[PDB]
Amino acid sequence: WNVRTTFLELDYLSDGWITGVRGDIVTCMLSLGAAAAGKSMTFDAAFQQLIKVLSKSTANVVLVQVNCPTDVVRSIKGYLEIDSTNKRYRFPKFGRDEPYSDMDALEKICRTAWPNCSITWVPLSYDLRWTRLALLESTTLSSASIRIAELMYKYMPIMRIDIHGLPMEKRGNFIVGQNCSLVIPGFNAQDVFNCYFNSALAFSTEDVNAAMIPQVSAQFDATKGEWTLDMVFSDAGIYTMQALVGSNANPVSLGSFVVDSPDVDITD
Amino acid sequence: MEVCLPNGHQVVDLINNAFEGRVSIYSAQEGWDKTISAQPDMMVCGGAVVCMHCLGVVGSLQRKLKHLPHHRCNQQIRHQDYVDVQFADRVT
Amino acid sequence: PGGVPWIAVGDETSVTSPGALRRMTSKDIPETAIINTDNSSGAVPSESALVPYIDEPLVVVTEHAITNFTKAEMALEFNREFLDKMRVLSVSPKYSDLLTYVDCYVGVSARQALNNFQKQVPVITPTRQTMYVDSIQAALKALEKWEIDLRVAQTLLPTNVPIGEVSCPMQSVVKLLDDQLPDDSLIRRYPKEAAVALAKRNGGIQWMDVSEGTVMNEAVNAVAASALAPSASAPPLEEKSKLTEQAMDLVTAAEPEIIASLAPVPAPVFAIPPKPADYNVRTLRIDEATWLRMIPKSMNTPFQIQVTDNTGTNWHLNLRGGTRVVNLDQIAPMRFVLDLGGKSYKETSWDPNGKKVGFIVFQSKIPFELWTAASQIGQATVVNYVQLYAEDSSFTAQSIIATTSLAYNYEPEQLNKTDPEMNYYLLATFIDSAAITPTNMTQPDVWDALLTMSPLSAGEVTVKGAVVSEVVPADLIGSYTPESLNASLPNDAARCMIDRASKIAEAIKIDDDAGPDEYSPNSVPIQGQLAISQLETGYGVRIFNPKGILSKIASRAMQAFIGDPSTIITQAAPVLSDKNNWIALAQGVKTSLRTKSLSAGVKTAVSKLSSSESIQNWTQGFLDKVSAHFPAP
Amino acid sequence: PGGVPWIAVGDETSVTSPGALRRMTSKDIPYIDEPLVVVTEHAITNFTKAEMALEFNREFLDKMRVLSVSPKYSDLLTYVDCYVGVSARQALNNFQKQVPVITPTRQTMYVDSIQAALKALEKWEIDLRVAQTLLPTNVPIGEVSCPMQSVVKLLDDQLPDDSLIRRYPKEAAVALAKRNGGIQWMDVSEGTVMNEAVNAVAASALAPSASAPPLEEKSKLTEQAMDLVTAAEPEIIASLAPVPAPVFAIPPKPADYNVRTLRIDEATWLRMIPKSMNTPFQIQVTDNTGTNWHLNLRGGTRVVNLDQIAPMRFVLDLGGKSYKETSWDPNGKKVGFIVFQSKIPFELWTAASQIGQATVVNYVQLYAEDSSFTAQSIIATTSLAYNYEPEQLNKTDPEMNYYLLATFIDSAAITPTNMTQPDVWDALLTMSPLSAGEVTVKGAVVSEVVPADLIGSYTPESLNASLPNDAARCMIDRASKIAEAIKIDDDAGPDEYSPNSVPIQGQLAISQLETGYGVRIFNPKGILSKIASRAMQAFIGDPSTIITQAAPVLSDKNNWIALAQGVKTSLRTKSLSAGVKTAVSKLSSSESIQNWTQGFLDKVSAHFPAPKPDC
Amino acid sequence: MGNASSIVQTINVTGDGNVFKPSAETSSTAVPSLSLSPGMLN
Amino acid sequence: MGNASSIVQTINVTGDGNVFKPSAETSSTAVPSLSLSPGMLN
Repeated sequence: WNVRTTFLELDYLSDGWITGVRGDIVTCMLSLGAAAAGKSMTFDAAFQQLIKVLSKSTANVVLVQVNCPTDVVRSIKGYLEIDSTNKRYRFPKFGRDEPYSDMDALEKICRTAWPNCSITWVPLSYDLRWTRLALLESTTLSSASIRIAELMYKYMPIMRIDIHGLPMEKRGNFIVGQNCSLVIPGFNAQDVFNCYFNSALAFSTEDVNAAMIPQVSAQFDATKGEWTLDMVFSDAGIYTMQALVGSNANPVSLGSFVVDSPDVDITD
Repeated sequence: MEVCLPNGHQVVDLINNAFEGRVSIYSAQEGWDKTISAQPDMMVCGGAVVCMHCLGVVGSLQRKLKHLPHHRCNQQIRHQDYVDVQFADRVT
Repeated sequence: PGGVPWIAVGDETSVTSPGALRRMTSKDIPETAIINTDNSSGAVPSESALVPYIDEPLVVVTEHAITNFTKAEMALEFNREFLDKMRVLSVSPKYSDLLTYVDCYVGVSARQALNNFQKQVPVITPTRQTMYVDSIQAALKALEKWEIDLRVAQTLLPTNVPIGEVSCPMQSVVKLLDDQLPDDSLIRRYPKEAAVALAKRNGGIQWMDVSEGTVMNEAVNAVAASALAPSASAPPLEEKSKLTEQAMDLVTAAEPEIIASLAPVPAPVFAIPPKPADYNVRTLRIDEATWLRMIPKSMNTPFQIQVTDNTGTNWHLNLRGGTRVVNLDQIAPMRFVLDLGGKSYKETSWDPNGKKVGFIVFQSKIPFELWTAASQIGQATVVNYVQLYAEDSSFTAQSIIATTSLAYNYEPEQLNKTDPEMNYYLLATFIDSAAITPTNMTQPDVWDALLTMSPLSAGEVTVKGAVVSEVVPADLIGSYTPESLNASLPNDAARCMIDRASKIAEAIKIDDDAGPDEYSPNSVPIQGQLAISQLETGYGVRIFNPKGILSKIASRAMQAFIGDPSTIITQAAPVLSDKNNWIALAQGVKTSLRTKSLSAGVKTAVSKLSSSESIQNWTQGFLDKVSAHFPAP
Repeated sequence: PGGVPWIAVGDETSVTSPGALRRMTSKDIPYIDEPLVVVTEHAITNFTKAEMALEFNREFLDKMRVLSVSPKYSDLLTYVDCYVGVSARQALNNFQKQVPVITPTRQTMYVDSIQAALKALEKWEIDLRVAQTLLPTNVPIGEVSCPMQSVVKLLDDQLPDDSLIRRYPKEAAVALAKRNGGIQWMDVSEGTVMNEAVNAVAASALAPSASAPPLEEKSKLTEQAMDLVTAAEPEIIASLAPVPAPVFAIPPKPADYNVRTLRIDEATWLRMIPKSMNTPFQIQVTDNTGTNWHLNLRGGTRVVNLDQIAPMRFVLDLGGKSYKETSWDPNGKKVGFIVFQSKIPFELWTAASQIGQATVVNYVQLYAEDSSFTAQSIIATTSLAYNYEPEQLNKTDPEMNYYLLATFIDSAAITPTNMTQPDVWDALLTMSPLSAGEVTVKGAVVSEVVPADLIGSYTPESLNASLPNDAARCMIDRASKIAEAIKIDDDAGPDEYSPNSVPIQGQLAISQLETGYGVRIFNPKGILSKIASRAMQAFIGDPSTIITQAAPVLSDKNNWIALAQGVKTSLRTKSLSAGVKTAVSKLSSSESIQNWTQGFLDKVSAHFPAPKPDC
Repeated sequence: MGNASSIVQTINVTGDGNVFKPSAETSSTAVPSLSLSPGMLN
Repeated sequence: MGNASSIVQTINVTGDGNVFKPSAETSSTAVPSLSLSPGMLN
């Protein structure tokens, strides 16, 4: 090899080695669930252990594939089954089993470890760019398999943690049609916000009434120096936020949040 | 310039000298005098001079310091982490 | 080339595999046998019944061996006259007449040898090589007394001058040498042989020829002399080369990269043979020595316990307030020796003479502070004990204890260590077959005595009193106050680092000769770092200094390092506490040394020349004395 | 040859010509062009030896399917005719045919291939070393034997469970046969056995003869002795002329003193107020942080003087002292250093007007514990630290005087009648130099020193009260190496003349024959031989005798110079020789070790018994 | 070493006729060191 | 490297296009020491 390329033979959830490695961006994909199932532990304990070992590292960005639902819990017949009483993902195509947890627990763990981090849930649904890694490798694709992959990614997102980020807080119930609030600190009275939903400008704060969301409002408090955003959503999904400060042409990026569909209980 | 932490016995000496009302505290606006209250910048712990923004040993009593010497500071210590010793010193 | 020769297995000059080659022997080359030796040295027997006829292998002789054995024979040739006088080895061995030149395959293994065909290689058998070495070794053995007497004759008076030339009439030298040389010496018996040998060794001694008259230099080693001789402006070449090579060896031994690492390094690779250390356990302060424990003071209820050693004998002893013990966990193997000599322990109610002091080891799950009423003692036995003796003391109306060497070895492997909860303690105190009444004996212990600890391992390292598996050498810089250095254990990492850095200090002092406040190639690495650091942005007031001030500060830093090599460890050191300066200096030493081109310093050269001229003047004065007190006819 | 090859750019060439030469590149041999480098002979030979170091283990390297083809360094070298040299002038003066050249890329690939093989062979190498070391396979002299089946049984018995020999026994056998010519394996197909070793020259170099030690040991010992004496630098320590301090000094060592117990007349780096003043006084001193401390001065107070002392570090320890008085208690008190600088001498001080500018540089708190004696308390160990670096002070004005004091301090005024102790100097002080290029004599810095006058001048007390950077300690540490080298190079017993003691004898004879003041005396040669022998023995047993005053023979200067020159002129004229007693003792010891090895092999054969003869 | 078996072989580690006879004149070295000084190699 | 002066006829010290690429393989060496032992010269 031409540049440094090191291979180490040791389990990464054990202690005594993270002091002595050099890195800034950490990648863990499709390994945490199987490792946690092998040692027969809950997903919360596995995530807690992983964050404990990564606390002492020198990383700046963490990219972890996580077992956690970002919508209502539903079963995809033949490809994934969800057991809710005992939190359990079952994969019948491979005959495998893994545990899973909720967004609240993981967010609380990360916020305890890094008090001012920014957590984003990478949106890959509705996007066709990853196809560049398939058609250009002499591989044949079909549309139905793509849809199955989208629906499976709905429950296995990539959590991206930026260690030195901008805190913000969620208040209301992020459900379709309800009232949900954002509290954003560390900004002045001349700043601008804008939200994005699948590469389309959902709303902004420069022109409040020109939004595409049913109801948006924004207030500023000077004593607390905080922006309060009140919103009522219409479509479920994952929304991203950006902030414009002063006259800068490069916009500082905040995290992202997930808006959920209403209940699915029907009777006759 | 890079700095290191103080030892245990120096912290013990700081505590003992603090609950007795004799700490020497440096504030930029006030100097080495402790008549007028201010936010601390340097503190003398067990024969060493430590910066109060990171708690890393920045000098020793053997030399005189006009103001906070240039160094590398992580600046991850806030005023609510050590106000207890200031309270003890003022009250005593 | 080296190795062994190889031949074909009989194939018609078509060798296309390593399976068609076999190793050559003396049957394939009959001239290498034992019966074909020229036997000019008479070593091989001439009787045909005594010379064996068997097949020996062959090996290849390389040019290095040829030249070195050829010079070994000329070592013998320096004394041909005396060797003739004893009828020993009348014909020179002439190594080159033992080898046999063959065109063959050369190598150690067949696969390599197959692809390497060489012409005119010299081979020999082990037997003939051993015979040649034996002949030279015997000739050397026969000359021990003669060489010693020759050296005495040469060294009786100075025959070498550091620089220039001196002189004296030879008749005076001969008279002095007759007067002073020992009677046992062989010089008196065989003068002319000694004269010729000395004339060969030394070019100064020249013997006039009676028949013709010509007197001329006859030494055989002028080239080496010119390599040793000093020019009138510089030192000799060989001395400079030797000094630089020694400095490079010290730098290599010091491992400059180990002591500058920014990543953890294992304990066995970092360690070195340690040294014992001495302490006074009573005089130590508990918050500084993290490896001691003490029962809380102001306790007003002394209690007594009983304990039995490995022979079952019962012993009584008492614990009170102030008693101290030592943690025997997480300190690696260690040997303790305790000596009470010079202390009194005398009261009106108790006298030490005739009493016994012992080491007692405790195992319990309860911390030593929370001990009372003997119910918390746990499992315990007596390890060792010794009886005291009293003698008169310098202070009037007092007496002192004679010497002791109470010893104990602590090896962590034997003890079970099953329950992490379990705690181990060690104590030294009085014991007696009768219960010691608390009123009579009030001393908490006998820890007021000299204590020597010596490590029992070489792959164990602690920090501040607790063992670690790895260390970061760049993280020990400027992290020890002086009080924490007189209370560490002998297997500490600070001592290892200091001893490793002492070699760098020695190498720098050997190579460099600079006065106070003078720049040197070994002090600019700190200067560059200081400049770049003073430009940067941190927190606090910046101060800018020119190049002169920075050069002076860097030079003072290097001098303070050389004079005292433990400043790197010491906390709040002025300039050497920063890790960047240490790393830069350690890395720059190698580059500074490797790029010398047969050179030295100006001050060294000038002082050396002045010294040598003074030496020649003194030598000439002494020779004038000799020629004046032993008149020539 | 060496350096690089060159090519003439023009027809016109001479010894010293402008231009006329350009460096050769890969274009000029028969795109990327790289430079060429001329390869010497030393590199070729050493790299070939390195290759055969790998080739010892061919059978294992072939079982594991690595290193199918050998490196063969002599393929990579290209032979060409060209100007050769490091610079253009040297190339112009030289011309050689068939010099070998190579490019850096190929050399790097070659060395990387060797290193990769050596990395892959490591565990195998350690395993063979363990197998060779487990039982004695070498003997200093002679020949011992043991049945092979018993040996293999023992190896199978005691070898580790992960040893790679247990997986490849035949390859390990062949490897051991290659390394050691004692282990021979019979050829089954023909029923013949003989030595199959490839190392038979170094074996002869390392082998004793019937009556003499090995050559390698003698050569190594002589080279070591010469290296030690060369490092000792005889010319510097024999000089009769001034030599600069940076040249003479070598890295110093700490020293331990007690200030109170020293006497004033011997030690000239101390100043004490006269005891006739009879009255105390008290002063107030402000430290660097503005704190006020009150301390008291009285009669008998001692201070270290900092004027003519090199940059030095003081560390003080009070452990074991009592300092307990009727109206004072050491527990909870404070002790510190004070640095005075004033224009009034210390002995004249009577009032606070004389104390000059003062500052409490450092201070600690005293903690006391019960001691061995009854109703007695002693102080815990302290390490009070100060670094006298002169250049931080104002040394421009000459009238200034500097002093150092160590005593009790307190925030309140100290009552004179409570404490009558002058200071705390009655404690163990450790001084360590900070400058390795400055030297003092008898307590004052000297610009240059004369090595021929230090010898035979110090009384024992003066040598005791020396500072760590004294020139005498440099002299001692520079003569100790000569002493060690002579001891390595000699085996003379009591009263036996040796080539290392006779220069003193010649000097003594000449001095005896001279005329001088006093009652003249005469001696034979035997008495002088004995006297020289005793003097040399005393020197070897104690290198600190040259400087001690009124020494028997070594206090003189001519004797020292003669000995220093004799060391070189004796070591340089040896021929691979050794002492008679050393030789005979080595022979007897080697034979005893051989007997012990043979007995152990007999024990090994008794257990692990070999199969009985079949028929 | 160890014990083994083959149908055809050349040497017998556990067999008879092998020699183990250490000697002073034989000794055992491989390649303890080499001289690779920067001054010598250029 | 030379300083405080620039000359561009042949080698411009302060010009563009120069390389400063330290490496472990290239290293830096001179002639520190040689073999001048008395027994080997003769």
